[PDB]
Amino acid sequence: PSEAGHRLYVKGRHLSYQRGRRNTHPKTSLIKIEGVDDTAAANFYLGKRVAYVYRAQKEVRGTKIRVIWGKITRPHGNSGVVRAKFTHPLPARSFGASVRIMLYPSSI
Amino acid sequence: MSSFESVVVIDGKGHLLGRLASIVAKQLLSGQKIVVVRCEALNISGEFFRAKLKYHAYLRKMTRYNPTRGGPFHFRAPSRIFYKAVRGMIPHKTARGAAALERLKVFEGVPPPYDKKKKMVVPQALRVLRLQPGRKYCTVGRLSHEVGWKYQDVVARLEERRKAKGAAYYERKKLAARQLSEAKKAAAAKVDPKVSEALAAYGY
Amino acid sequence: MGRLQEYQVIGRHLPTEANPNPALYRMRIFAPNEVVAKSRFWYFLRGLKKVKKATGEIVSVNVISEKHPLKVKNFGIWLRYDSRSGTHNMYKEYRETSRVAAVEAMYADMAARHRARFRSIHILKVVELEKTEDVKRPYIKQLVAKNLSFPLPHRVPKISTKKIFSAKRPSTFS
Amino acid sequence: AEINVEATSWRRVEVGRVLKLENGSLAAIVEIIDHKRVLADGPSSDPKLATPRGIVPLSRALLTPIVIPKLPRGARTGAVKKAWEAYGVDAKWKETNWAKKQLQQERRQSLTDFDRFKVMRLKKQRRFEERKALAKI
Amino acid sequence: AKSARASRIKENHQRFKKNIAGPVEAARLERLSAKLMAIAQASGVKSGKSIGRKDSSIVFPM
Amino acid sequence: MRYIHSEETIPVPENLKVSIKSRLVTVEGPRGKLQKDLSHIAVNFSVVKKGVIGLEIHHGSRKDVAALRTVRTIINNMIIGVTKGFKYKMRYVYAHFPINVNVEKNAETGCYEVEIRNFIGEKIVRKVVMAPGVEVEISKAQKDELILSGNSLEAVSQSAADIQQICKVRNKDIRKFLDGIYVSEKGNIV
Amino acid sequence: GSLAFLPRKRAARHRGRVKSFPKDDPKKPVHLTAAMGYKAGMTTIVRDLDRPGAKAHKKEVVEAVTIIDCPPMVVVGLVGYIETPRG
Amino acid sequence: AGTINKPKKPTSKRKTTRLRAKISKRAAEKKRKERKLARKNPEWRSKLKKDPGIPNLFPYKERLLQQREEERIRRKEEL
RNA sequence: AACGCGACGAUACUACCCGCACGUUGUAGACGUAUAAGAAUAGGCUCCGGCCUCGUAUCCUAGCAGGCGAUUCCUCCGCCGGCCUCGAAGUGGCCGUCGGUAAUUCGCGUAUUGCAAUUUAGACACGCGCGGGAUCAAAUCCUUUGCAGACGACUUAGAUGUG
Repeated sequence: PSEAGHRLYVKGRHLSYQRGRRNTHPKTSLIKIEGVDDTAAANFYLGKRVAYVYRAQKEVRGTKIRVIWGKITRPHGNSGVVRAKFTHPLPARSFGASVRIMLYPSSI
Repeated sequence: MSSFESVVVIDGKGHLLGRLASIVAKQLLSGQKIVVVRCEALNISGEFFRAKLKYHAYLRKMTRYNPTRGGPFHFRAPSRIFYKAVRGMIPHKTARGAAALERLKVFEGVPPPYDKKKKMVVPQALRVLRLQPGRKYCTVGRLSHEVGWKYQDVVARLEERRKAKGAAYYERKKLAARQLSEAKKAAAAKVDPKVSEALAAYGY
Repeated sequence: MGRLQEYQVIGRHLPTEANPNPALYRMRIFAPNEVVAKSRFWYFLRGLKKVKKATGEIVSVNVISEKHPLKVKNFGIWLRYDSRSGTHNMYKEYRETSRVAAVEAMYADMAARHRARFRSIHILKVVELEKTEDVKRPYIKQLVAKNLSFPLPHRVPKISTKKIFSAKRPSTFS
Repeated sequence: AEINVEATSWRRVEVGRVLKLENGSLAAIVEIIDHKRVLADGPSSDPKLATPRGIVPLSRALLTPIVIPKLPRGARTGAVKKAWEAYGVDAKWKETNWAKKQLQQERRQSLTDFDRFKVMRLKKQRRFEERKALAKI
Repeated sequence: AKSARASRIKENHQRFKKNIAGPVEAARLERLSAKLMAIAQASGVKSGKSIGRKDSSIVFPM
Repeated sequence: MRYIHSEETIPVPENLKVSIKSRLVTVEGPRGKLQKDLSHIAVNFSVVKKGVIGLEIHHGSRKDVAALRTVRTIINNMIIGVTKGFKYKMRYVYAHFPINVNVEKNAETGCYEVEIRNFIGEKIVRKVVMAPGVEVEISKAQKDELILSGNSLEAVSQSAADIQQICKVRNKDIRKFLDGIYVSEKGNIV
Repeated sequence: GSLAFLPRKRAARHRGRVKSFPKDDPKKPVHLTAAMGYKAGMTTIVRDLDRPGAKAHKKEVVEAVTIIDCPPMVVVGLVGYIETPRG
Repeated sequence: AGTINKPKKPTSKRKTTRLRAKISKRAAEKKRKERKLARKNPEWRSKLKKDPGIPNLFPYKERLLQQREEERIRRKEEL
């Protein structure tokens, strides 16, 4: 009985698109990494895989879970928020929804 | 340090109403569920009659043709005063804004589900850390009682029952801590020599 | 205001056939950089004297550094500022470590207390009070008291602004 | 006449009071500039506890329970260093609770992945004896 | 004239309620309660003395 | 101007016991015990010598320093109350209708009650309930005199004011109608 | 008209609810508060008035009274309420 | 006054843009009239202005006045 | 409040309750979703020794996604009962039975998913199935009533009866 965890990823939250006062740009998203509070801490996560895991209705090829893959591109602001670019823009209904930030490609 | 939790139960005592609401609103839009307890113990800066003057001016604003529908529904409970502040801080006329409000819960006192949970505090909204020592402040419970809130005494009695049970729990709590220290002392002389400095060298 | 250094600016009128070897005036100017230091030289000279930039020449710009930037000193500043009523004399005292520190505090203090701007203030004299008994202002006089020692009641702790939620109520005693 | 007062016992900023900065370094107050700033100097031989002579704001500092007894006002680096070594500020600071907590933090940060596994295994063995003792009482 | 919610009228009514109306209504209540008294008098888990459980929400579903 | 230090002193006599918590002051004396909460004022309390209480404030303004003067006299008044006490003497005067004053002590709530009758011939009975710890007696030394004494100056003075206000003439001439109950002398019991 | 009775709609029920029982303190003896009856009609009475200070004092007055038929009520249950922050 | 219990109509601080242009035109018009009136200037203007001099609370007024006095004398004898 | 809530009565099928078997079922979004004193902030906590900037803390945390057999251990976890306790929008404690259980140390097994591809794994609700227990209901139309009424609505009465 291991009674332990299996988490190899850092938790994140999809806050919003890259936006101005009025105009929003779905191509780039903003992610809040848990425990990341400054730009120095965010620099560790640039270039890391980020996957949005959600559930669907129809089983396509053995699962109902679909994944959208992206990367952490650059830090946003001064509060540890990062910018992410995915294969497709996130559904925009996933504002405030969990994302997975993987530890690869690693350089440590 | 930006941790994510199932629900953060905030002890509303000693908090400035607006500053707590702004922080609560940002967390709700980010996707975090918030429960605020003891809204009657919240604080509003400035003198009391200024808070009373604002609410009476709020009572002025009423729809002329039909007060039943459309008009500003004035809520006298302390939690709904806090909820009004949070609602004005959230785009409640959107689907995203309504979903954010579903992550919020406000109460008078500490209902029995939450009287056994850990109440967090928001330092940025704490009155003792924010207000200049000479300035005046007022309590939301006092303003609510003066505008029509009917349940000030009932909430007060339930707090007395709640804190009496807390006294018994703390007496039990101190007994366990005393027993833990004694057990720790007895084991420390029997566990091992070699293990001891290994923990100490590692900081544990 | 900003970050300032004392500047020794020596300038002269351009030598003509009738007047070779001109007067070589000098001023001490508090400016953020050398570009501003020369501008204030010609602005002040245009008022005082009849020498303009076109017929002028900057001989030298030098930085005056404080001799002892580790000794606590009391400074007295005699300044004139103009308001909606007119131009007023005021004498004020600043306890600092350098003259530039004293002048920077003066600009902040005049802006806070009288809404006076940089373009409105003329610094007529900054002097180190060589000894106590030269301190006239009670706020400086209390700092030069014998055996000064005070507590720091109601000290608000520094909590990271990104640490939204705290488990314990903070204390304001140390 | 009986008077019993329990109000507060603060630590006073005064000449000779050594204060702790955020860097973990120490500095003794040499002169009080105003109610918000002081002039300090840390002559400790330890590079971690050393502080260059200069102005330190009191918001950025913390008052330690150590006071050099008769430090002269305006004393320069040579005079302050003589009092620092004579009083033994480094030895007294190392015995303080603040330094012990800071040392504990430093050891825990330097832990590697293998050390965390060892800490967990060694703590469980310690916990096993603690649980047996608590069972008796 | 003095309104029905005048402070002075309330004070006078309070004295009347305490010094005249009170004793009369107290005597009436004693007689009425006596008549209703006459009519009426005419293991914890297994016994119910231990009050146990019979047979939208307030918390978020975990 | 943010004065760095300002302090005051309250000497205590030998027969007192000043127990002061955070800012709750309790003074026990031969006459009794007084208590008062002054947590609304930022003040640091201390013992400077054997029998003098020191109160100081650090980094305050003129408003904050001046507040120490009020605290000094308030605690001093509680010291006087437990040692010497306070006494207020009232005289009631009339032209034609003699004022009837009745003083009784009731068991419930333990407070003295002063009942006034025949004020300018009025049929209303005016009842004033004294503050707790305030004793009222009719002196058999002067005619139409009411003695009001206790341990708290505020309770004694306020209760004397309550009697004066209730017996106030209305819709008449102040220059012609002189009836009423007035405070005559103020001082200490001892 | 009066705006205190403004929603001049039909009553939601034919019976009518008390909406307020007198305030309770434990010192008085145990008693009931309300009862039901059926309206029968009106009739005229003659009363020997004993109103000190009235013009009809020590005189006979004719008044209109209403009769309510009141068969005894049967107690068939018991209900308990608790105080909440919501009433 | 019973303002707390029964407050009256608020005084709006929301600026209407009609006033703002009207408020800016008057500021421009008033500034022009000052410049025109200062041009007519039937009033005497002098060269040397009333210098208030060194403040009395300046601790070194002795040395500065002695400095100024000897500055005048040395310049006078040199010229 | 016709999209606020509570208590109670009777609920025919459907499936009302219980157990487990899954769902190519829905979820503004599990992945250790761990952590109850009260009160003051010009003071407080204590085991009465002392302690308090600091939750960068405490607990839990190893094993084919966590096997099998030992060595060794009375530590922790879970289900059922019995006694009680929890009502502000209702639960936890104690005892007993049974089941599991690295605190120490081993033996056997892991390969091949081929150099990464959400590590499809939680909770609630809903539905489909068995096998055990349980129940045999109402409302409306209709006729009637006038305490009601523009029409609906409403107060009534229609099963043997004071109809």
